[PDB]
Amino acid sequence: HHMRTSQYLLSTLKETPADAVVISHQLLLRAGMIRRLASGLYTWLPMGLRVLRKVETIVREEMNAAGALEVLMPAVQPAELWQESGRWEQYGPELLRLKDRHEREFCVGPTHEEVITDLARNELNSYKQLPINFYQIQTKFRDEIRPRFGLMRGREFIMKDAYSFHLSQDSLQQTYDGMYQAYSKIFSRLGLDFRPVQADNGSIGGSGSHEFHVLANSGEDDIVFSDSSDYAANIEKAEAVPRESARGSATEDMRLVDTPNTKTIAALVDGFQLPIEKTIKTLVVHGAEEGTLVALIVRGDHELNEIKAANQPLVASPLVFASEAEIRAAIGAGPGSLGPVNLPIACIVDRSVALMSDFAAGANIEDKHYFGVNWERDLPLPEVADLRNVVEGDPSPDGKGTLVIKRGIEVGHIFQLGTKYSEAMKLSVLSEQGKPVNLIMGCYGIGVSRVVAAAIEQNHDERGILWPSALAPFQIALVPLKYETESVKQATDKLYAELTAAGFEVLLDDRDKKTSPGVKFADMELIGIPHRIVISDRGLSEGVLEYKGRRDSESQNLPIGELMSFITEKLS
Amino acid sequence: HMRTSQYLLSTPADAVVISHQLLLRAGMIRRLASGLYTWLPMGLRVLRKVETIVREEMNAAGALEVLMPAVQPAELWQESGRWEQYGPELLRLKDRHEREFCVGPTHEEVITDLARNELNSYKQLPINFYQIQTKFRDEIRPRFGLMRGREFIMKDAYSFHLSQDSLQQTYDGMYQAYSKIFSRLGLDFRPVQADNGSIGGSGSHEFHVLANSGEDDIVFSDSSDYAANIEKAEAVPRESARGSATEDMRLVDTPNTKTIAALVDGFQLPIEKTIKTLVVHGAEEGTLVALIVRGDHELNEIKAANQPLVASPLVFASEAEIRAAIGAGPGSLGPVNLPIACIVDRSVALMSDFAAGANIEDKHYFGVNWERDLPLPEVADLRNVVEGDPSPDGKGTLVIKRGIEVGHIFQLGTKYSEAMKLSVLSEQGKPVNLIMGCYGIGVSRVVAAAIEQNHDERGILWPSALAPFQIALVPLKYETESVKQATDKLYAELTAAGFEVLLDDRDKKTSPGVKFADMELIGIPHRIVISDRGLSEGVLEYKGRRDSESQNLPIGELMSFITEKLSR
Ligand SMILES: Nc1ncnc2cc(-c3cccc(S(=O)(=O)NC(=O)[C@@H]4CCCN4)c3)cc(F)c12
Ligand SMILES: Nc1ncnc2cc(-c3cccc(S(=O)(=O)NC(=O)[C@@H]4CCCN4)c3)cc(F)c12
Repeated sequence: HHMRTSQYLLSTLKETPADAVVISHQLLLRAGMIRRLASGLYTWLPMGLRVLRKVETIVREEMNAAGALEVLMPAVQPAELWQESGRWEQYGPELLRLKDRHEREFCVGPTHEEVITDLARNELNSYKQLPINFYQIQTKFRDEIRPRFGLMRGREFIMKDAYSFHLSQDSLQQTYDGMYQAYSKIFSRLGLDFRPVQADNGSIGGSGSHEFHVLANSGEDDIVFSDSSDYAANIEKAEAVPRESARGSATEDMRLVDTPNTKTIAALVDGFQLPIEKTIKTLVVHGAEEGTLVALIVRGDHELNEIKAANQPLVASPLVFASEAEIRAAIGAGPGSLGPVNLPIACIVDRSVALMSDFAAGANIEDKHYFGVNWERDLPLPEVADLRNVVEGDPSPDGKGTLVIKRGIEVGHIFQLGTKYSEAMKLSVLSEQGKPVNLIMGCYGIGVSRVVAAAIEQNHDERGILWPSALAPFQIALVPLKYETESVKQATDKLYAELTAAGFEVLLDDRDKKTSPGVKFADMELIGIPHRIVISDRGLSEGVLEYKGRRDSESQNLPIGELMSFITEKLS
Repeated sequence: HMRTSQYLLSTPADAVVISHQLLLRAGMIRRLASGLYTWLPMGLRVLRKVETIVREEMNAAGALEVLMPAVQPAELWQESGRWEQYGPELLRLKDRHEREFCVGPTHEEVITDLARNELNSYKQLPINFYQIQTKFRDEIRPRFGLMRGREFIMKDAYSFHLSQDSLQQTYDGMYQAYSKIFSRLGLDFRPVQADNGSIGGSGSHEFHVLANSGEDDIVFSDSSDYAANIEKAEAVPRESARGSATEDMRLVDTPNTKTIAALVDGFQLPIEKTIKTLVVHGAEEGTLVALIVRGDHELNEIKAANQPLVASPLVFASEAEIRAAIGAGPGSLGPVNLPIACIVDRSVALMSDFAAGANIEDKHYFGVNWERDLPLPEVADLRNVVEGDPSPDGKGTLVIKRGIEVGHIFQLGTKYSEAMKLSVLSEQGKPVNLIMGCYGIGVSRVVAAAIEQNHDERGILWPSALAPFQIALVPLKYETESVKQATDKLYAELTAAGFEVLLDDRDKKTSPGVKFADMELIGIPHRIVISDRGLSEGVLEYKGRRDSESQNLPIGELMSFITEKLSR
C-alpha cells in the first residue's frame, strides 16, 4: 500500500493553455489537481482532493470549537420555499431552476437560507435551544454568466455555510464576533496572509457585514486599509472624506462657455486647460419615487460608488442609470452637458464637491459649460453625501492615517440578517417572558474550493506551487534512482514504511527510466511537495540519503541513522 | 460540551418503515420535500462514521479518491446513449445559455471522459478511482425514508484495465473490501451473485443487509457457498425423470377458467399438473415467443429476457397480439398446436399427463404427454427458485431470505470504452479499449438499513461503529454545583481519553425518565447517571443500552470500567 506517482501523476494533456490565464488555474491543471468537465465544472483529481480535505478539516475543527453544529442539507430545493423569501424571482439568472418528472419546480441550491429557515421553524420551538448555529460543508451551484479563473469563479463549488438563530441582537452580535474570530483562526491555520474588512450591508454606515480576503496581486477586489489604524474596508464600503478642510474663496466670476464636442472630463480638461480637480461629473439615476430622477455629482478625478449611490434613500435601489432619452426629456440637454446650475431635478453632491471652488460644470444647455462656479454665490449647495470611491492617499475616515488600496480574493463573508428571513417565513419562538419573537439571524460563508486556488495565487514561484504547511498534499517525496534495482527498492520501501509509521504523508516516485531524475525533481516541486529524499546506490554505499527542501537551493546529505531526527526537525 | 439542548431534536403518515420512523423520532433527519432529507446534527455524526470506514477500506484496496461534479453535460450522456436510455430517473435541465445537463445519478460517463484524458500509458494501469458524492435519481415514488430517496450519498468506484484477468483481480479486491466494510459496520450481511445480462457467468454481485423488511429476495444453499439474488438464482427440478403417460389427451370445455387456481379447483387437478403460458416479444422484430412454467411456479423475467430468442428488455405480448397470432386469448393458451416458438422450463420438461390451454378460447387439453402428443420444445431455466429447492451446484437445498441491497459491483467490459473511445496502446503498440469495472455502496441507505436490522421497543440499536456518541452523561440535577462540577470533570476526563460524550444538560421540565428514554431512543450504548446522593456515597450509576438493570460503579474505578467497555 504505497502512494505512487505512477497512480497519482496522471496525464495533463488535451488541456489548451489558452484556457488557463491565472496562475492558480494553470498550476492546478499542470500539477494534476483538477480537470475540467465543462464550463465552471471541475473534477478534483487524487492530488487535489488531498488539499481540499485539509482545508475542510481545519474549517470543521474551528466551526466545532466555536460551538456550531454540523448538518448536511439537500442541493435540490423546492421552489415554494424560494417563493416565500421572494428569491425565486429576485435571485436572478445565477439560480439554476429545474422541474422534476412530476412537473414540480426546484432549484439547485446556491446557498441555503430558505432551507435552514424551514428547518428552524420545525426544529426550534423553545428559547432554551437558543442561541444556535448550524453549518454544513456542501456543494453549491451558481450559474455564473462567464465561469473563469478555474476554481475562483466556478459554477459548482464547495462552501462552508453557517446560519445562527437568536432572540436578541446582542445574542447575534456575540455569535457573529465568535464567527469572525473563528474565521481568523481558520485562515491563520491555513497559513494564508489575509485580512478581514468591513463590507456593505445595504445601508449607510453600520457594521453588519465583513469579508475575509487573501492578499494577492491577482485579486479582483479592491480592499482599503489605513496605514496607521485598524481601519479596513472593501472599496464598496470604505468611507470617503475630503482632503480639503474647507471651501476655498471664490476667485472667478461664473461664465457661460461654448463647449462643442466636449462630452468627457478628459475633453474638458484638455480643451480648456482646466485642472481635473476643478471639474465635476454629473450622473443621472432613477429616484426611489417612481418616475423621478436624481443627479449625483462627484469630482472629475473621482468615480461614483454605486453602492453608496443606491444606499441614498432618494435614489432607487438597485441603482438604475437614466437613459439619454430620459435625460434629454428631463433637462433639455444630454450627457456631457449636465451640471447643478439651473438643474430641474434633485441633486446630491459628494463631500469633496461641496468644498470645491471656481469649478466647471455642464450648463444644462447642449454644448455649453459654466466655468467659475461657486457654491452659495451662484447657486445653493444641495444635499451632501459620501458618494465616491476612496482613492490611494485619501485620509482614513477614522481620522488616523492615510489609505492604501490593495488587491484581495474574497474567501469569506459574514452577515447580520436581522429578521429578513424569519419575518418572511414566519419563524418565531416565545421568549422566557412569553412574547413571540421573530428570530434574529446571521449567516457565515467560506469559499472552500476558492481557498485552494487563493493559496496558490498568493504562494507560487518559478518552479510552481508553494503550499502552506497545512495544505501540502504530501510532506515528503521519495525519489529512488533505479527503483528497479533490489538494493534501492528495499531501502526506499523501508524508508516509506518508517516515515508513514511516524504519521508522515509520503509519495513514492515509482516511475521508470523514461522519466528522467530531472523531470521527477521538477514534478515534485511543481506539485509543491515541501521535502524530497533521493535514494541511490552511491548514497547507500556511504550510508547517506540526499535531502532537499522545496525552498532550499542545494541538496544535503542525510546520514541514515539520523533520518527521523533530521526529518522531524524539518517538518516542525 | 456537546449537549442535548443543542443536539436533541427528538420528537407521521409518510413514515411506514421502522428506520424512517426512528430516524425522524431520534432527530437524525428531517424531510425537505419528496425524497429530500436534511441530516440533523445527530444523524450527520452517524453518516460520517460510515463514510470514514468506507474511505479507509477503499484506500487500503489501492483505490484513489476523487470528487467529480454533480451537474454533467448532456453530450457525454449522448455518447453512451444513456441520455435517452437511463429513462425518467435522469433529472435533465438547461443552464442560462440553453446548454443541456443532468444531475448525476452515477458517473460512468464522467469518469470515462476523465480516463480518456488522464490515462495514456499502460504503465498507469490498473487504476481504480472512487468518490463519496451525492447522487440524484428521480425515483417515481420516493419512499422508505433514506432507502428510496431522490438525493442520496453513494460511494462509486470505477476501475480501468488492459485485460479481463486484470479486471478480475481488482473486482475480487473490491468484493473483499466490501466484505470488510460491512463487517466493520457491524451489520449482518451476505454477498450474492447478481444478474450480468447473460445466462451464467459471474460479472455482478450484490451485498445485502439481512432484514425482515428487505424488498429483495436472496437465496442461499444450506450446504455450499452458493448465494444469489432471486433474479440470478439457478433453478433445477426436484424430479429426476419424466413419468410415463397414463392418460390419453382430450379436449375439455373450460369456460371461466383463465387462472391456475380456477383450473386446479375447477377440475380437481394437482397444481404440479398445470402450466402457465406467457407470450413475450421475440428478439427478431415482429415475432413472439411462448415461455412455459409449471402452475406453481413464476416466470423469472431476467431469465426470460436473457434467452437470446427473447427480446431484452422483456416485453409481454398484448392481448390483441396474442389473439392475432394464436386465435385465442390469455387463459386459453398452451404448447399444443402453438404457431409460435416455445421455450419450456426445466421442470415442465419432466411433467406428464398435464393440462394446458388448447389455443382455443375456453378450452384446455388434459392428459398431455411430451413426445406422444407433441415434441418437447427447447428447454431452459425460466422459473424463480422456491424455498426448499435443490441447490443448483448439487450441494444442499435453497433457503430464501429478505435483504436490503447496500452494495453492487459490476464487470462492464468495453461497454463504455468502445462507445466513448477510451483506448491505450499496449506494450506492443496495439490500441486496447479499456476493460472496466464499477462498484457502488449506498452510503445513506446503509444508515437506515442498520436500523431496519437493529432496533427494539425502546428505539435504535447502533452497531458500535455507528453510534453517534459512546456515552450519555445524565446528571439528575445539573444546577446543583457538586453535580455540575463532577459531571463537567467527567465530561473532560472522558473526552480527554478520546471518548465521544453527550451531556444531557436539560432542565427540571424534562424528567429523568424522559432523559433515559431519549438516550435509549437515539441508541447511545452507555449511560452514566450522576446524582448528589451517588456522589455522597462515592458511586456513579451505569447502564448499557442492551442491559436489563443499571449498576453502581465506584466513582474512582469508572474510567477503567468505561475504558474496558469501549476497548473491544
Ligand atoms: N463562483 C464561485 N466559485 C467558487 N467559490 C465561490 C464562492 C462564493 C462565496 C463564498 C463565500 C460566501 C459567499 S456570499 O458572499 O455569497 N455569502 C453567502 O452565500 C451567504 C453566507 C453563507 C450562506 N449564504 C460566496 C461565491 C461564488 F460565486 C463562488
Ligand atoms: N434511491 C436511493 N436512495 C438511497 N440510496 C440509493 C442507493 C442506490 C444504489 C446503491 C449502490 C449501487 C447502486 S447501482 O446498482 O445502481 N449501481 C451503480 O450506480 C453503479 C455502481 C457505482 C457506479 N454506478 C445503486 C440506488 C438508489 F436508487 C438509492
